[PDB]
Amino acid sequence: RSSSAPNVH
Amino acid sequence: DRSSSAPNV
Amino acid sequence: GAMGSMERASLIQKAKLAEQAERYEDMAAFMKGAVEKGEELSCEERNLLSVAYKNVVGGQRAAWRVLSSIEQKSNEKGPEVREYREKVETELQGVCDTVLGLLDSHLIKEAGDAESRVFYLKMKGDYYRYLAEVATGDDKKRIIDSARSAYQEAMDISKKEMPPTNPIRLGLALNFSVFHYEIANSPEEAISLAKTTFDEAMADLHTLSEDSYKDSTLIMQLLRDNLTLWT
Amino acid sequence: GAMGSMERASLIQKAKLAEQAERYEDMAAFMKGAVEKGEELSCEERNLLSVAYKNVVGGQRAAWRVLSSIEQKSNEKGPEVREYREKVETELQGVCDTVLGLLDSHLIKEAGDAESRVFYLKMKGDYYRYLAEVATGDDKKRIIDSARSAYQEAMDISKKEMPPTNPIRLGLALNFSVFHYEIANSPEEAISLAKTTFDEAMADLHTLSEDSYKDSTLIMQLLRDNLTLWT
Ligand SMILES: *CC(=O)N1CC2(C1)CN(S(=O)(=O)c1ccc(I)cc1)CCO2
Ligand SMILES: *CC(=O)N1CC2(C1)CN(S(=O)(=O)c1ccc(I)cc1)CCO2
Ligand SMILES: [Cl-]
Ligand SMILES: [Cl-]
Ligand SMILES: [Mg+2]
Ligand SMILES: [Mg+2]
Ligand SMILES: [Mg+2]
Ligand SMILES: [Mg+2]
Ligand SMILES: [Mg+2]
Repeated sequence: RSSSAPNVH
Repeated sequence: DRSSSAPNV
Repeated sequence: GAMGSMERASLIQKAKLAEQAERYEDMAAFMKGAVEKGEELSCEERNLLSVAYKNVVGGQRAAWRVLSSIEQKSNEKGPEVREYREKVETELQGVCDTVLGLLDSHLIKEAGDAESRVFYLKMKGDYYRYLAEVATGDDKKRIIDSARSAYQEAMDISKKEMPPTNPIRLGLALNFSVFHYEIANSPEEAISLAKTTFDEAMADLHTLSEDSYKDSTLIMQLLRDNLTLWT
Repeated sequence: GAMGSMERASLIQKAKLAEQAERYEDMAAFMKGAVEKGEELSCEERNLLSVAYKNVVGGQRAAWRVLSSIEQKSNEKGPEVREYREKVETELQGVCDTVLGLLDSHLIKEAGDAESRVFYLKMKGDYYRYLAEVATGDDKKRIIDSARSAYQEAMDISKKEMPPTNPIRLGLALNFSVFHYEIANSPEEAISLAKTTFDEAMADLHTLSEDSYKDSTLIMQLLRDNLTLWT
C-alpha cells in the first residue's frame, strides 16, 4: 500500500 | 514499580 | 441485550473475528451475549471472555493511572483533571460491574470441573480488585472484603483439585499475592503466599505437561519478580 | 450534545488529557464539542482534532481491512464474517460522516490563514477518501468526485499561498497522490503529482522553517518511498 501523511504529534 | 499480575495468555 | 437475537455459535465466531481485528470492546460484547445464553463456556471460550474484558479494563486502568498521576501532581488549576478522571473511573466501574454480574448471574456455580470454578472465582477476585484500585472510604473496605473472599474460595478449590503447577492455580495465587500486597496492605501475607506457591511448583516442575510448560514457568518467574520487588 | 454545557477551554484541556491517556474516542468527542462552539481552531487545536479522529478511523480502517481479507477467502461458512464486516463498515462511515459534517458546518470557511483553510479542505478529501475505500456502487462514484474536488480546491490554495516546503502543502500533495493511485485508478497522475511536489520542494529548500523542517522532510521522505513503490 501507498503511504499517506502520518498521525504526527 | 507495580507488582505484576497474570498477563493475557 | 443487543446480542439477544444472535445465535451462541455466531457470537463465539464473532468474538474470535473481533480478536483478530483487535476490536476488544466488540469482543467483550459478543462474549457477554454468549454467556447470557446460559450455557457453559469451554476452556477456549473462557479465554476469549478473559482476553476481551482484560483488554477493555486494562486500557481503562492505564488511563485512570495516567490521569490520577496528573491529578496528584496538581496538588503540590481547575476541576478538569478530576472530572475527566472521574469520567474514566465511572466507565471502569461499569465494566467491572458488568463482569461481576455475568459471574454472579451465569458463570459461578457449584457444578463443573475445577478449571472452570477456580477460573471464575479468580476472575471475581480480580474484578473486585480493579474496583478496589479506584475505590475510597467505606466503599473500598467492602470491596476489599469481597475480593478476598472470592480469592480465598478459589484458593480452597485449587489446592484440593489442582496440581501445584497448574497455570490457573498459579495465576490465581499470583493475583491473590498482588491483592495482599498492593490492595490489602499485607506485605507479609503476599510474600508468604508467593514463596509457597513458587516452592510447591518448583518441587513438581519435572511433571510438567508440554501443553502447559510455557504458562507455568512464566507465572513462576513473575512470582519471583514480585518477591524481588517486595523484599 | 453531551458537550454543550462545557466551556471551550475545558474541552481543549480534556482533549489534551485524553491524548495523554490514549483515549482517542474521548479526545474526538471533546474536540467535536470544541468545534461546535463556533470559534476558530488554532494550529495546535487543529492538530488535536486531526490526531483524535485519525486514531479512531484509523483503527476502524485497520479492522475493516482484516475482516474484509477474511471475507475474501470464502471465494478461495455462514454470514458472520460479512455481518461483522458490515458492522465495522457502518461505524467507519458514521465517523467519516461526523468529520465531514463538522468540516462543512463549522470549519470550512473563507476566513483564516492558508494553513487553516488548506488543512480543512485536505481533511475533507481524506475523509471522503476513507469513505471511498468501503463504498460499493453509485454511492462510490459520487464519493470519489467529492474527494477529488476537496483535494483540488485545497491544492489551488496551497500553491497560491504557501511555499513549496510547507508541511501542510506537502502532506496535502502526498495524500492527493495517494488518492489518485489507490482510489481513482490514475497511476500516472499520482507519480506526476508526487514527483512535481518532491522536485519543487527540493528546488525551494531555502523556504524551510526550523520549527517545521522535520515534518517537511518526513513527508518528502514518504513521497520518495511512494515513487520508489510506484515506479
Ligand atoms: C482452560 C481455562 O479455563 N482457561 C481460562 C484461561 C484458560 C486461563 N486464565 S487465567 O486467568 O487462569 C491465566 C492463566 C495463565 C496465564 I500465563 C494467564 C492467565 C485466563 C484465560 O484463559
Ligand atoms: C498548523 C496546522 O494547521 N496544523 C494541522 C497539523 C498542524 C498538520 N496536519 S496535516 O494533516 O497537514 C500533516 C502535516 C504534516 C505531517 I508529518 C502530518 C500531517 C495534521 C494535524 O496537525
Ligand atoms: Cl469529563
Ligand atoms: Cl455483527
Ligand atoms: Mg444456539
Ligand atoms: Mg505553577
Ligand atoms: Mg467518583
Ligand atoms: Mg463560554
Ligand atoms: Mg455499510
